[PDB]
Amino acid sequence: ILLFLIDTSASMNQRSHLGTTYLDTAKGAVETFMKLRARDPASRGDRYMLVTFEEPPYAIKAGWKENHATFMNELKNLQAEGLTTLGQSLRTAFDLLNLNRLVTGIDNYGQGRNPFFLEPAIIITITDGSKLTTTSGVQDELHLPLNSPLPGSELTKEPFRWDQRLFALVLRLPGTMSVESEQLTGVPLDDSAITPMCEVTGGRSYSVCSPRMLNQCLESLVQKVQSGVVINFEKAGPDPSPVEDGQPDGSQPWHSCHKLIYVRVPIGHWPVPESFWPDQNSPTLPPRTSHPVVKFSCTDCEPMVIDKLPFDKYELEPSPLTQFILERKSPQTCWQVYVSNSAKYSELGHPFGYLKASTALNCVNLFVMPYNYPVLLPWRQSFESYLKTMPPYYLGPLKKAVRMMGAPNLIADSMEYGLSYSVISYLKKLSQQAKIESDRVIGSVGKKVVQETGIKVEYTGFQVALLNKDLKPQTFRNAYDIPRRNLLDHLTRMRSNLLKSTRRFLKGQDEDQVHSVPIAQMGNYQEYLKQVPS
Amino acid sequence: LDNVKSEIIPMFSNLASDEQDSVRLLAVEACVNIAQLLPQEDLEALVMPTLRQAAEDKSWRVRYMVADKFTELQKAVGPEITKTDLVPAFQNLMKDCEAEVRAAASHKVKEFCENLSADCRENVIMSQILPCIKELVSDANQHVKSALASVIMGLSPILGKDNTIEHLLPLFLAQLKDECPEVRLNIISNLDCVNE
Repeated sequence: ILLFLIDTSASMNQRSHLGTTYLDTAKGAVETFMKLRARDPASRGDRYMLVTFEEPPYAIKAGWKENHATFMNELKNLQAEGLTTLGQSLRTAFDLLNLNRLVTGIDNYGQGRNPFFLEPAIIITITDGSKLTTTSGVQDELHLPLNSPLPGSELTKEPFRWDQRLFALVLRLPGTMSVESEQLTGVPLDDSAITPMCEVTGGRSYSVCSPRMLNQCLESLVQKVQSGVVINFEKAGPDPSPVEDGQPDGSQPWHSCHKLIYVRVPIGHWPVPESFWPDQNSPTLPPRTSHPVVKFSCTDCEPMVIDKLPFDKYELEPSPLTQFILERKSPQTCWQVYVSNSAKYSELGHPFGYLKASTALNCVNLFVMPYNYPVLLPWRQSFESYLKTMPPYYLGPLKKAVRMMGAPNLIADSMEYGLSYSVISYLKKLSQQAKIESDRVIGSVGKKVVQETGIKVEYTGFQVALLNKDLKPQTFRNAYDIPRRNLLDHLTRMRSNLLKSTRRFLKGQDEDQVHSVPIAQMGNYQEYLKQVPS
Repeated sequence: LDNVKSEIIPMFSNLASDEQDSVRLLAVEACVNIAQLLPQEDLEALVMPTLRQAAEDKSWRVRYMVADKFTELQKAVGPEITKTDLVPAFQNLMKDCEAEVRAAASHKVKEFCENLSADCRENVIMSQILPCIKELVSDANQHVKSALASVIMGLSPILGKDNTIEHLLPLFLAQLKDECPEVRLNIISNLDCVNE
């Protein structure tokens, strides 16, 4: 799923050095991105959406239940007229991407946080350089407005989601020559108000300066689409305890890269449950975070973990692997990882996995382990006392693995909270109704706005008409659509047309055809008694 | 003669009974060739059953081919053989669902009538050819109508003066004031041969 955000604002009317405006260059770049992505044999399941800088009823051009034909037709007729309302457009796009999330089961907020339930989405937000306006002045903060929150959105406290990356294109093409071609293989950043918003999600922001640089950035962007598993790392709290082959001193601490969870839907178990201590009676649930604040500690702690535990291959995208490569990729050794923010009743973090590398030393495998592996792996009334340290709802998925061996547990203590189940079906129904109402009025514009609003300065109610583009005057049916110049000739033409008594008469003077004239479409409505047997 | 009677007839019978359709395309050519080469005394008992069983096959290709290559057959086998059993073989090629065989039969009947003797020509025309003409004129397909309009304006001198006003004028006026222009272009481009 790819949602292209093209502003089509009035500031996108300035002409480049090639002769076309920035909007035409953006549309051409989108078309070349389409034809480049079509090369990879994986573009048979994705869906394209379009978002412009227009009113909430008119911002979306093609959303759910819209094929490629209507999407291309809407992107073709894009007009650059309006202000640069970036915040409202980003909010509308994020709400559109989060319409079918509370109904299928993604981010249920009650049963862990399953990383194998993915809904990838990439935003391009092709906008102008700077100087965004909000009908009052020029702002320099880019704060997303919060006026009408969706039902069930206060449990994340952030507009974007687990898998929602945000790339940006500014299209800073000069007007005279664009002769800046010193650095060949180098794509700098835009350094604008959208740069922090993009970096928070996990995607960079390109700075287009030349058509060659545009082609380079488009060819570099097609290689950044996969399953979205974005997790945040922190150096705390080990004081860079990497004393293995050298001495530490770094910027590879707050790594917020993605992870490629390739399927073999995705197959996996043992998710990151949450970051708080869930109580048995809690009417209000604390809001989750889109990026989990999980921290790693550099300790050997028996990296050899061999068992019949179901295996996972959530591949990690190499972005800050320099710190690992400095220590020879940690051969035959790993380092634990633990989620912060009160992972248990009374403690600060519980190691639930590690980041052991592969034998090929190519990337990090991201070995996800159970909540507390070094205890259950090595019954004398031990498991009954051990199952009290883990979160309650967490007994859900692990028991499935126990199904591979037997079934000692039951549904006696399989209860998260009596108040968490309530006020959940109503929120899901409200979200479904909102998604249906949004998908219903998605393409039907029905503007019907043509007036001059004649002010005084039949009274207080007059309004002069405006020039209608698609008027289609009926010359043979309506007599008012016949001007004075070609009146007598048109009169004789109408007379001859009425006195001819032909078959299948029409009221159009000369209606040649539409913009498209297909050969197969016209040849299908015919009959040819021939087969060419010879 | 002996070489084609002894060993070529079995080969031809085995090739005519093939389960493929593309072989009949050339089997009918071999048949018309051996019919034109051989004399009269060795047709009514050797080549007739093969062409009869091939002209009524499940496929329409062999039927189209025998409809095309029919003038040579009717001119080589003689008039009597065409009087005995060629009438049903020619009639079954005008009442099919495919328009190709009907158009071919319409195109060929003009010169098929040219090589017909004057002993049973008018009888078979007013008794058998006339119903087929009347049922093919009112067809909905445009190709067969255009073929008829282009081919039927050659049988006027054969029927005579007192036979045009009988049935030729109604069908001519019907094909003239038709809905599609394809049949009108053919019925109006061959109106000089009916002036004499």
